[PDB]
Amino acid sequence: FAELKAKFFLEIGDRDAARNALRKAGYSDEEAERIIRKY
Amino acid sequence: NIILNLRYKDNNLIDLSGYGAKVEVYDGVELNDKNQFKLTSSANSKIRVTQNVFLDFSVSFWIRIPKYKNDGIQNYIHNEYTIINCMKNNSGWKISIRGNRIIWTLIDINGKTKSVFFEYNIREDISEYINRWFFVTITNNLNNAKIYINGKLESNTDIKDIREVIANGEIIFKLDGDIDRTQFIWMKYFSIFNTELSQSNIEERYKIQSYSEYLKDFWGNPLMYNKEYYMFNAGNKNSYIKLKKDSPVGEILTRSKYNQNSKYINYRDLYIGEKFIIRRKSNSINDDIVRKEDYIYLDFFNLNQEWRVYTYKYFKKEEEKLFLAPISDSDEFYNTIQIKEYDEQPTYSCQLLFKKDEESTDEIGLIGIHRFYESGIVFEEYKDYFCISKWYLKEVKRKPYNLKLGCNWQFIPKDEGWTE
Repeated sequence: FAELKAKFFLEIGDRDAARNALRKAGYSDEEAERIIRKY
Repeated sequence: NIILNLRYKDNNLIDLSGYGAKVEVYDGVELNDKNQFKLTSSANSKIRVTQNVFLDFSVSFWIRIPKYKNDGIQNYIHNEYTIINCMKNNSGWKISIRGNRIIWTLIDINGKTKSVFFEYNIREDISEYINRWFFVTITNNLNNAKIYINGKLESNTDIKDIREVIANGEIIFKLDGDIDRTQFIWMKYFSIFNTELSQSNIEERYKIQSYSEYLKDFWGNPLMYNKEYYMFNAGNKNSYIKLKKDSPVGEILTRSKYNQNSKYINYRDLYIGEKFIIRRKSNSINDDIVRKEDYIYLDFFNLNQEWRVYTYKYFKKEEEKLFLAPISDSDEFYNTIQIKEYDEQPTYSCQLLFKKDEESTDEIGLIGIHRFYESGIVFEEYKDYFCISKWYLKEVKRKPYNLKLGCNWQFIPKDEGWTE
């Protein structure tokens, strides 16, 4: 779900909100950033 | 001015006109408390009404005529069948159907005949008539026969040449003609008047018999909770919602169409896109009907899991993509929808207003369809998506209300009267 959130924000072109949702999960800002470059 | 008024009471139909006509409903007729009745092809599906000079008179009723079978289209076009017959000594009147045409025939004492009819298109992408409840009114005076559809005049036939038409005959409600076994007809509010109803009066009756506390689905039947619905958009008729592959949003696609080669037929497919289901804020219960101003969740099925339609609480532009995701609570999204019907004229469209909760005065925006920028090496620079928009908040206040706004939705269930 938290991952669907992040994917949602990238889809609405809100890359920061995506980082906020992952860090909330919570994730490393390095792993989080990789996840994003990947989607 | 009513001389016959068939209505439902206790698993039966009775005359409420006060003139006490005898009504025999045979076992082949299905009835419900919404005053709808069903004539089928089986022999016992009929109603006999025995009622206790040139006379003006009028008939009105609602009817719902099922779509043709694609593979049986020739006879649907060719074969006429009576559905209501009122004749004595080979004189009187009948209501018939030949495919996409509904017919009103007068027969004088000499057997001289005149007809007036209404025909709807069977090549429309999306029809307003096929398998949908619409309202019919036929009026007769000394010189004319008229058919009204949904309050509007459609056709006129000069009947000056005709002669005395006998009206006291028994009325037979039964499908009669060379029909297919799957053929049927729904009717509601059958009425007869001893005068020619004016266009003003028909229109008032249209609006009044259209009134219901509840909402309706695309076919015109009451809208239900816990029932599977495909979604139709009155502002974007050929479009539908599909959960985007690998993204939690609703992409909007173009309906597929009838893909064979009958030259009589064209339509867009109606059974596509996500199967939505309307739930309750609190929450599953028996025959729960959806009402104007109800609070709901708009849900849908995604591989035996129930997902829900959300809006981001904090979207920055005038409109934004909806979030389609598992049922879950989140600090970041609204899930509470209030179902509305802003139109003041008869309609099957409704609106979906997102809200903070059931007590709030704030309006977040209405669900609709908008175009969004596509990034990267793509074909198209813009694409349609399932959206929320503040703009409709403004547009729904304009009068008269716009029938075609992309914030106007209808719900389409599987129905035996539509096959594709």
